[PDB]
Amino acid sequence: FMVSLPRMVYPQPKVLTPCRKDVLVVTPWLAPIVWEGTFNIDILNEQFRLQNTTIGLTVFAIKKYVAFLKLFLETAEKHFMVGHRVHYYVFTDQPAAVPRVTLGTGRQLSVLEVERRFLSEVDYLVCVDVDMEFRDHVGVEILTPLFGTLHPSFYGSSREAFTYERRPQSQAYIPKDEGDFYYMGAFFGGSVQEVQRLTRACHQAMMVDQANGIEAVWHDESHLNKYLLRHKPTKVLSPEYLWDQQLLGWPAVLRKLRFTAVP
Ligand SMILES: O=c1ccn([C@@H]2O[C@H](COP(=O)(O)OP(=O)(O)O)[C@@H](O)[C@H]2O)c(=O)[nH]1
Ligand SMILES: CO[C@@H]1O[C@H](CO)[C@@H](O[C@@H]2O[C@H](CO)[C@H](O)[C@H](O)[C@H]2O)[C@H](O)[C@H]1O
Ligand SMILES: [Cl-]
Ligand SMILES: [Hg+2]
Ligand SMILES: [Hg+2]
Ligand SMILES: [Hg+2]
Ligand SMILES: [Hg+2]
Ligand SMILES: [Hg+2]
Ligand SMILES: [Mn+2]
Repeated sequence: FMVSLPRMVYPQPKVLTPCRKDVLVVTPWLAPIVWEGTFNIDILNEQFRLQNTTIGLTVFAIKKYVAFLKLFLETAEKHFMVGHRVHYYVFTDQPAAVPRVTLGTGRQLSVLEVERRFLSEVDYLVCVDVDMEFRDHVGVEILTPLFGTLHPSFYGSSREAFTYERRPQSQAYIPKDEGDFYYMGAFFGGSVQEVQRLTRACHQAMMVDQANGIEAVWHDESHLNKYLLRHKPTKVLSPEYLWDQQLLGWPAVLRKLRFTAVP
C-alpha cells in the first residue's frame, strides 16, 4: 500500500520534447537508464520517503584500503541518499582502524569484522568500492529491484570490445554476439532479495569455475556481467555514477560527476 503524493508544483513534462537527445534513456527491456535531466528528484524523494525507505551501503576495507574510509564516508554524508535513512556496513579486518566520521540524523554505521540481518534492517542494498568519493548527488533515483552501472571505459563500445569472459569453460562465458552493456563491478545494488540472489548465483558460479581450474578474466565483474545479461536490471546507471576524471576527463555527455575514483 503506497500513500498518495501531496500537491506538488513543478514543470510539466513535455511528451513531444525528448528528455535527452544525446543518449539512450531506456533499455530495450524498458528499464530507465539514469542520466541527469531524466528525473525530478523532488517527486522521487516524496515517493521513497512516504515508504520510509532505508538504504544499506556496503563497503569492504581490507588491509591498506582502510585509508580510503574517511573520505568515502565524509563525502557519502554530503551526497548519498541525504534526507533518507541510511545504514553503512563496513566490512574490515581492522575494526579499530575505521575512522570516527560524524553522521547526520537517521544515518548509522556498523562495523563487521571479517546475511539475514540485511533483510530485516534495510530495504535496498548498494554495493560499492571503497577507494572512491562522492562528488555530487547520488539518491533514490537509483533505487529499484536490481541495478547495474555502465563501466566508464566501455559505455560507447561495441559488444565485441567488451571484456567479458570469452572462454566457454567458464560459467561467466558470454559469446561475441551477446551482451547489452558492460557493467562495472564497483557499483551495483537493488532490493535486499535481488542483491542476495545475485551474490548467491555468482558465489556458486565461481565455486564451479574454481573446481574446473579456471578463473574469470575479470573475476567477480565477469560473473556480474553474466548475471545481468541473463537477469536484466530494472534500472541501469549512467557513467555519471562511476567515473575517473583523471583518466577520462569530463565529457559533455556527463552533466554531473557523482561518484569517482580516488587518485
Ligand atoms: O586489498 C584490498 C583490495 C581490494 N579491496 C576492496 O575491493 C575493492 C575493489 O578492488 P580494487 O578497488 O583494489 O581494484 P579496482 O576495483 O579499482 O579495479 C576495493 O575498492 C576495496 O573495496 C580491499 O578492501 N582490500
Ligand atoms: C583504456 O583501456 C581501459 O583502461 C581501463 C583503466 O585501466 C581499464 O579498466 C579496467 O577494466 C577492467 C575490465 O575490462 C576491470 O573493470 C578493471 O577493474 C578496470 O580497472 C579497461 O579494462 C581498459 O580497457
Ligand atoms: Cl561491492
Ligand atoms: Hg527530461
Ligand atoms: Hg553488497
Ligand atoms: Hg559490498
Ligand atoms: Hg553470477
Ligand atoms: Hg557478482
Ligand atoms: Mn576500486
